[PDB]
Amino acid sequence: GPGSELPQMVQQLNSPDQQELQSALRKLSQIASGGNEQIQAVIDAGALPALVQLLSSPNEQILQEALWTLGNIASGGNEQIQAVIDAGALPALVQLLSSPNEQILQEALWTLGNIASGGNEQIQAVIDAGALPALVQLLSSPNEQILQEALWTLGNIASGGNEQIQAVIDAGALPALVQLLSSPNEQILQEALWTLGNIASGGNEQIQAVIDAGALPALVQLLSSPNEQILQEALWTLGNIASGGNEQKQAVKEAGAEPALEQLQSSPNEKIQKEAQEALEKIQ
Repeated sequence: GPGSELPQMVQQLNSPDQQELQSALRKLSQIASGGNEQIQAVIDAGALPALVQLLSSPNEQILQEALWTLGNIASGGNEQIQAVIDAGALPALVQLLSSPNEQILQEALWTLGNIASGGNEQIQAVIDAGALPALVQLLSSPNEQILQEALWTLGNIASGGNEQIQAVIDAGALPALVQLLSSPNEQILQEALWTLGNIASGGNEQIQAVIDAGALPALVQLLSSPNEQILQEALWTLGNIASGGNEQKQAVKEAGAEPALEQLQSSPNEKIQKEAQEALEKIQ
């Protein structure tokens, strides 16, 4: 676009009129969706403060589009995620989790999910800003797109270190996640299994928490899914749980995993057939 495109957009973020504001937001989103180097160009131009400022907008539309812009920036490398955090976006994003506006909620979850796709300490900034209780509550949303986006944010957080895992457990996520294992929405099963498997990649007592929330029978049932991608996430999760100690192993046996796993030997998908064998030996 023109060589002077970026400074002009950044200056329009301080425009009195909504029409000019929205054009700058659409354009900055478009630039920031073209890879890390273009995101950094946007950051170096000074966009973050006016974007954060706009999270306090009275206007539904701008807030939504500002969130989307910020979301795109946070999809960059760790350095770029940290710049979003350093610009003070978190306290406002966390407040926006109590919003009853669905598009706003969806774009705030997206941004926080991206931030949580970072290093362990940007995961921890999200936790320290108080995001978890609200996030967990949204696993109960009737609106499956809010729900999908909350699960993806929790999953990213659960993919951190063991204290990240622990914080997810202490925020009360296990019962709502185990519940979502009954979901016939495949993207929700996929995200909930992935989140459970991340939590199950922790210590033994973290695995035991997953066991005690009653995950195993639904997990074993999902070994019969005709959807290969759900089959794949369930195996991976069950795989992580079987990687614990003796009583974690013992619980998976008790849950009937064995003929589900044997029955997966006859599978066409060699990745599936191998992993299946691996969890089979991997108990006892």
